[PDB]
Amino acid sequence: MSKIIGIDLGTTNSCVAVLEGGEVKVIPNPEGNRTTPSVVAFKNGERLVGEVAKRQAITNPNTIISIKRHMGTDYKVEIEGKQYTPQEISAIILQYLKSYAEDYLGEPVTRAVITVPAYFNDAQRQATKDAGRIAGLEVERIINEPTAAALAYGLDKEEDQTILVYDLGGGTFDVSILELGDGVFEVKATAGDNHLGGDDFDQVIIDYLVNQFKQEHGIDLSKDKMALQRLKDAAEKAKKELSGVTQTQISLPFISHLEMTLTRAKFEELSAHLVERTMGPVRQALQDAGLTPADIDKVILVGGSTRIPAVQEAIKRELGKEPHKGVNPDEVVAIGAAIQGGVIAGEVKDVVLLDVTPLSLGIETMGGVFTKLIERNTTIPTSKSQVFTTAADNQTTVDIHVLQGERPMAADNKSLGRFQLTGIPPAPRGVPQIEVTFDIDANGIVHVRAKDLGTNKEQSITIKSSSGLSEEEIQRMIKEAEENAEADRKRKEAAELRNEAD
Amino acid sequence: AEELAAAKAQIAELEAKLSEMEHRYLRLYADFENFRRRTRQEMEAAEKYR
Amino acid sequence: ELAAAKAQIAELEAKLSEMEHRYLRLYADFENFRRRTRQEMEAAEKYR
Repeated sequence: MSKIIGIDLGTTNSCVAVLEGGEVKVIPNPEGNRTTPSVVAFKNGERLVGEVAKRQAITNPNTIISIKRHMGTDYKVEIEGKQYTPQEISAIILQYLKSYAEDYLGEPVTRAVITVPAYFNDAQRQATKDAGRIAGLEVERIINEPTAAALAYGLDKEEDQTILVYDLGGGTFDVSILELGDGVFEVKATAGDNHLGGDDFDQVIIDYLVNQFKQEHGIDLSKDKMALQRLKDAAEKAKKELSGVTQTQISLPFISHLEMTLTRAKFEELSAHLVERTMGPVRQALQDAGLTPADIDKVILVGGSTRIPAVQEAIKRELGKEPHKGVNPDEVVAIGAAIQGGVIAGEVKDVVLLDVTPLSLGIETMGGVFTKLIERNTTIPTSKSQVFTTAADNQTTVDIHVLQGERPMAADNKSLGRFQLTGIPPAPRGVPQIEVTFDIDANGIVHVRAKDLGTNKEQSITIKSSSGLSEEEIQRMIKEAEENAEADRKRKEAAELRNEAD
Repeated sequence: AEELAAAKAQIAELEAKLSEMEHRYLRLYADFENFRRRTRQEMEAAEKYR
Repeated sequence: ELAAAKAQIAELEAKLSEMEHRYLRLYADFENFRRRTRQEMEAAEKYR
């Protein structure tokens, strides 16, 4: 069949994502971009879309810029050769997103699902399923951005609860307060700002910057756009640094040159003003629902520019606790769209347990030198097989001794099995083949086979405990291999290839 | 009479669960079997562009 | 027919065990790929 593919459009924030196996996945675009964005164009006989449409936008008649404002509206653009509607333009947004998810996977997604606003209603949120199928990719449902990343993470193990989201758009802010219906999502409250965000942040950097340069040399900045580009970029840098890092600087030099030591608390007192343009939307929610800041079970951080400690130092002292950061917020809508995408048309209830292997398992070479087949950490329902040969010419029989641990030595390891095998045909050493499939089930009793080839006479063993014991005892040994740190001196028996006599 | 009915009753529930069984049951396959091909180009992309 | 109903019932429960197994070995192999690949691309981009 087909997997149900996420596509969010966030008006300058947009993604089409998927799920392969047991791990949630954020697709790559045709551009080197982890995500290519929402706006486009046209020309004679040939369309141009994305980050490739958008810089032919200040250079050519056709650019559409953040059409989110016209979804569910009677808005009609007059454009060359036919006027156009939000639907037919978005049909191409997702026609291009279709070819791109296709040129990534190869296993097509016809069925797909969308990320809309929590505020939207019968008019526009229908416009989503509709234009969703305009490009050709059917919609099996339409999520809302907020209930979406809520279920990217997911709330349904847990109990009847309450929450408020954080949407940070591309220069838009939002938050939507939600509750649990013990399996049901209904978004309760809505708030935010029409223009506020990351680019604005970059422009407070560019602003105090340019103003300070007119403060020194008297010479003004904004007249110059490779300089100002230089600004946007380097200032974006200093930004996300101030987020993570404790100190900064910016090397912008050979300007025309500004080399500054970029500060954090100056950028903070720079930015600590619009953090209360948020507390407004937030508490306006707190009243739209009626329940105080103290009424909620969990709350979250979303968006692109949300990665700085500004809002989070405004919150830890606002609502009492820390946010769930367990995402990579930037794309966090996309994957969310497909979570249930694969909860519907696909996999059901999931243990995903005994996904790890106690130790590296191997056996008795050259009088005890221990070689691994199984490593540690390995998903348990598996088996690996290897074939040795003759110790010495005419081995009439071969005993098998297997170890568990790391240290490449015999009693420097745990004796696991000892059992033997006889009747081998007499003949030069190294030649005859004996196989051992370590056959490891899921449940923990391990089977292990050794059998000649030319014989097809076979002895195997079914062990019992494999462990029988506790965590500390093992990890004390996992420690022990490290602790020894070169008992590797047994390369001494590695030169015992003296065994070769010729 | 009613003694007859539980036959395709149980049978029903069973193949019924089965359908899904099958589906999901090769889902994993098809996908992993895709991204082996994925990483299969990923060495090709790191061969120049890394 | 009569208990051949029960017979197929058996067949299918059996393919339940059989099936789930067929899966968990899958989960095994899938999740397992990662250690390897991660380290493979490690060595890919240290040099070159």
